[PDB]
Amino acid sequence: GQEREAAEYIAQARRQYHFESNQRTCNMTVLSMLPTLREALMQQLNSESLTALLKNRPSNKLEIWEDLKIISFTRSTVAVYSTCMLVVLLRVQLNIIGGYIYLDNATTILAPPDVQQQYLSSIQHLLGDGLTELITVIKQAVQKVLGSVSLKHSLSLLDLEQKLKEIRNLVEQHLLSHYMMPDEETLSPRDITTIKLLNETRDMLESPDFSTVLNTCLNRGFSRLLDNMAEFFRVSLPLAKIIPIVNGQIHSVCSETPSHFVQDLLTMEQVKDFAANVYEAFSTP
Amino acid sequence: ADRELEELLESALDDFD
Repeated sequence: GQEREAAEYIAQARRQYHFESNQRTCNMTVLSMLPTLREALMQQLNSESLTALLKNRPSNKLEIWEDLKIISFTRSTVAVYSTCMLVVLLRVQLNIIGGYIYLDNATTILAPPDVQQQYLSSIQHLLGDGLTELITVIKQAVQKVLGSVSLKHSLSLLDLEQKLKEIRNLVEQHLLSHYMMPDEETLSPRDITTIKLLNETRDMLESPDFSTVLNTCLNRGFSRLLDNMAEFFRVSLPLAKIIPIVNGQIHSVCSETPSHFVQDLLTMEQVKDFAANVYEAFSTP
Repeated sequence: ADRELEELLESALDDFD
């Protein structure tokens, strides 16, 4: 009757206030971490140093340019992957822990402040060892796709999309969850609970629903990479002219600013639906 | 001794601007 309907209404309403609050937190955490992701990519894929050498009358000028060919494409390709992973991994973690935090409002507390801290600190991996492994793999893939391609080779916008698809296919069949968490290995009483949480996160990253939502974001991130570059094709350009167009994409793919790619992921209703389902699974007794 | 390449590389170096 109406009593049951009121009961389900209040439960949903309660779940929804905490979920929404938790999305606001997650949105903040994503945007505060972006400059660190951006800094790590620039340091590990430093185009601007190679450029500096070229603007300084060097020998092996073509070795530097071939290096730039790889670094530029690698950096923009990795910028898209890591940004999408950043957003979706934080949605997972914050709604997994949010779920537990929601339930502890009912003797034994499952997720106290120290478990929350040690669990959330696992984001480390994506910005750390995971990112470097990701760079190594994308760099190899770019090296296979663009290695034998001349700097004079003129590429149309369609050719460039096709190179990007080839890079993607080498990467995504080399899952992507290996880059977001450290491997599980073959204790302290709240380290037990932390291990249970990291395992549940790993399982989630291997779920079809998670893989679906990450694929959506990736698709939209690479279309955007291409839309951004379309403005420079007004026709085909020499690959050497494409390098600096591609090289500069990191600044927009990893911008905190509104209307940029990260904010479109944060306001993308498909990722919210996925996050809401995570929170619900982990907040129900 | 590749003029066309040297032109191409000089002008593309300005495109990082």
